[PDB]
Amino acid sequence: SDKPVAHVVANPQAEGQLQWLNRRANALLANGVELRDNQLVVPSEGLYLIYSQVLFKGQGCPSTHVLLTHTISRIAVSYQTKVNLLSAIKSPCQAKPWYEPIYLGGVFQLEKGDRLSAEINRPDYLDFAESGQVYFGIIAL
Amino acid sequence: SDKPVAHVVANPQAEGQLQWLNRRANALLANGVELRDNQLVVPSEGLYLIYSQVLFKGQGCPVLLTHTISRIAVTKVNLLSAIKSPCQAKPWYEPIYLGGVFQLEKGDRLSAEINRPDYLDFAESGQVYFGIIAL
Amino acid sequence: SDKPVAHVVANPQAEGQLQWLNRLANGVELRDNQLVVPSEGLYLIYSQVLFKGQGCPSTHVLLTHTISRIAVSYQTKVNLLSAIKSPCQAEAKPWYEPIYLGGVFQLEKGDRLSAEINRPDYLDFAESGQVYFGIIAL
Ligand SMILES: c1ccc(Cn2cnc3ccccc32)cc1
Ligand SMILES: c1ccc(Cn2cnc3ccccc32)cc1
Repeated sequence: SDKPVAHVVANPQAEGQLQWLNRRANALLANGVELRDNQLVVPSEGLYLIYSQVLFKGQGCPSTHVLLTHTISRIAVSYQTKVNLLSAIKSPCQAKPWYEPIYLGGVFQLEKGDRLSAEINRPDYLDFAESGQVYFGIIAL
Repeated sequence: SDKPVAHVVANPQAEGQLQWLNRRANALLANGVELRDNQLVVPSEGLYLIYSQVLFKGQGCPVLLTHTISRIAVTKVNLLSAIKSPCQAKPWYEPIYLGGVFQLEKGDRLSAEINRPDYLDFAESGQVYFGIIAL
Repeated sequence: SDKPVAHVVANPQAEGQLQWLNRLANGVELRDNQLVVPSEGLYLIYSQVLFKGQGCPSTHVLLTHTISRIAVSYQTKVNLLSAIKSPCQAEAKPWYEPIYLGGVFQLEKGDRLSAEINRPDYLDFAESGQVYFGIIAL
């Protein structure tokens, strides 16, 4: 004990970005995890549960189809290795509103100093109507 | 173990509601967590892993499905929320998952809610639950 | 002696099965494709499975994932956690559908937990950090 954990939420006031915040109520950084250049920094080696959710919302279907992506990536200290951990793609269009959440999660072996990022392609479709709809977090097992 | 924990399941005999049940097998409340007015009451300050799952089931497409966990510290403030559009007479199944690590205080009341209990699927045990685990 | 724990992963060479591979701490033994509880207590049970299909054959494509308890006292299979998914809602596009399961349960010495799927033909042994099963004693 005690286990490194983090749960960061998107800043709804940050236009055209997916900006992670830990300095708002119901968001945290604990036992060594850090938020640096919009990335979570792993404090110690071990098995981590990495999780993320983004809610996309559009107002109808415009010309052809829109692609929505959400990716979690890991940049390591050794060899500055840039690996891609979890990724998902969605085509919401096939004027009434649509809602498309993207979930990303898994158990990974991480090392001290690994920097994890949770990114999207279209921040214009990001939904911040209410709180708790878009978050990113890691839990040490 | 001294760690406060809870794993509550939906009552399949509750009409048009998502009613959490604790003492109805494989479900529990431990080390101070109490189930009051369909809310889990946090017994002590600390880091908690909050989790939830709801399974929605419809028969064809005639619709928005939502599932929210909210905190009321000692008006609800959403911790975790998700929205799903299952319709874009074959049946559809749509699970909604909610979870994360939160800093909670003694007396905080957590609720796990849905907008349409008519689409809720509890035909099988283990298909709709809500719990908290102290870290 | 400290805290029984386990994290198993699907065997990528076992085609047509969800076979859990070992390498399991402080007594949590994977005995018959099942995790065997070594002592009484509160356990956090977790699981994930990734499904992948090549297109849509019909809307009758049902995907399930279930964690079951076979209690050492009664000896009957009961669902602890379960979830169902309908991935199918021309040049067929591949689809990916993960299923997540987890919770805190009171388990007894000898209890056997299994993590099963209905269609192993749709299982995607490619992501790895995505098809797993584990328990952590609290
Ligand atoms: C406890 C309750 C539920 C869960 C659900 N869960 C299982 N693997 C996951 C990966 C990412 C996010 C959630 C995940 C885990 C632990
Ligand atoms: C992916 C899958 C599930 C989720 C939401 N989620 C449900 N149980 C969880 C337990 C721990 C963390 C996240 C969890 C988010 C992203």
